Amino acid sequence: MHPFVKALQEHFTAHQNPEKAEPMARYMKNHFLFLGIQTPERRQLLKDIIQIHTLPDQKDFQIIIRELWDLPEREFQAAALDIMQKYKKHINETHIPFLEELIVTKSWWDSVDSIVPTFLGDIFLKHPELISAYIPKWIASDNIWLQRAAILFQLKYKQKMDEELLFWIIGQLHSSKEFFIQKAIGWVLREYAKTNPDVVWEYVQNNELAPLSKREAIKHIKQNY
DNA sequence: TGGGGGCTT
DNA sequence: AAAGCCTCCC
Repeated sequence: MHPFVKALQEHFTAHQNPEKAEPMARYMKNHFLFLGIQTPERRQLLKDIIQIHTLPDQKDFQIIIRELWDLPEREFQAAALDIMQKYKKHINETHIPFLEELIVTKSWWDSVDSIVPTFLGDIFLKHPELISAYIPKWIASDNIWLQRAAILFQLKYKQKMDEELLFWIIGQLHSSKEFFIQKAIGWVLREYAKTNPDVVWEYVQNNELAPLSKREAIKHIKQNY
C-alpha cells in the first residue's frame, strides 16, 4: 500500500537474478523464496528508491517495515532491516513489542540475529530495568526465536557482559532440544570467550550442555587448554 | 572437525 | 580497499 514499499517491490523485482536465487535460498534451507539480490545491489536498489521518494517520516517507519516483512521474498526483510538501521536513533524501549513481532514472524537466524544483538542489546543497555520484564518471558515462551533473543542480546557486550545473568539464561535453556538454541548457546559462549576465555572454559567443563553447544563454545580456545 | 563467497572494516 | 572473518553451512 505505502508508495515507498510498492516502489521498492517493483525496483527489486526488475533486478532479480534467478541464478543467484537458488544458492541463496538453499543457504536458508529453502524456508524462503529469494529474488537473487545480494547485499551491494540490494542496498544500491534501496538507495535508488530513497533518492526518488526520499526517506519516509519516522512516524511511518513501522508501517513500511511491516509491509516489507509481509512480502514473500527474503530480500524484502533484508531491506526492511537496512531501513531499520537508518531509523536507529528513533528506536527505543517503546518499540520492543514491535521488535518481538519481527522476531516471531518470518523467523530464521538471518533476521533474528540482525535484530537482537544490535537493536535489543542497545535498548537493554539504556533501559536496564526492562530486562526482567522481557527476558524471563522470552525464555518461558517456548518460541525458539524469542529464546534465542534472550541468549544473544548480550552477544556484543564484551566487557559489559553480565556473566551471572548470562549463565542464568543459559542454565534455563541448557536442556533445550532445539538446534538453534544449542547453537545460540555455543555462539554466545564462543564470542564471550574472546573477552574472558577462562570463565567460559570453566563453565563448559563444569555445567550440563548439549555436546553441540560444548563443541561450538570451545572451538577457538581449546588449543589453549 | 574446522575452514569457506560474500560481507565487513 | 586489501585483507580478515563466518552468525551460518557442510
